[PDB]
Amino acid sequence: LHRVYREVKNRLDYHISVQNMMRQKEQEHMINWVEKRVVQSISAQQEKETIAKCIADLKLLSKK
Amino acid sequence: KLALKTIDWVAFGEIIPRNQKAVANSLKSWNETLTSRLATLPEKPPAIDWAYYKANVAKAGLVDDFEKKFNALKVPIPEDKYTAQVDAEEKEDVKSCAEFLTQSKTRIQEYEKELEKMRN
Repeated sequence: LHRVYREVKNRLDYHISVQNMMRQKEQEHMINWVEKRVVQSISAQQEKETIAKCIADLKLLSKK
Repeated sequence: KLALKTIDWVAFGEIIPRNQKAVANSLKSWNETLTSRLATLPEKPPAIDWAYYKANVAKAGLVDDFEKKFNALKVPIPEDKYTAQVDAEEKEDVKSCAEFLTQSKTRIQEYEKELEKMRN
């Protein structure tokens, strides 16, 4: 009896563990994909060098 | 629920020839082992939260397929092909029982007859 249980449940849990692994992976490449599209946003877009001097000069100020 | 012929152990100690104490020992421990075992091994296993799995799946009626298949799958109970003891018992009654008891009685008789005389 215990063996039947363990084995079935084991087959079931496999699907979850798998499903879980897929999600994780994908959402790795997904949030990581963010990186390479934002390193493309600043390196490119010369209009993302203006939004540079911007937010940053708002540093000196506040602190003081 | 099991039947289990009750057993007083000090008697069991007192019926084994020495050249057989080995056996008897192992027989005792197995019993104890076995007993401990059943104290911990539950009748049936935990159920299986089928709803939950059904709730987190991906292949369609796998769970339905399984819950069905699980239930109304009847696990075989092991054949008791092992009670040759009944036999080895009945044998040692040919032996111990009748033969000894018959001679012991006859000896007790003569002893008694021998006390008879001596009363006169």
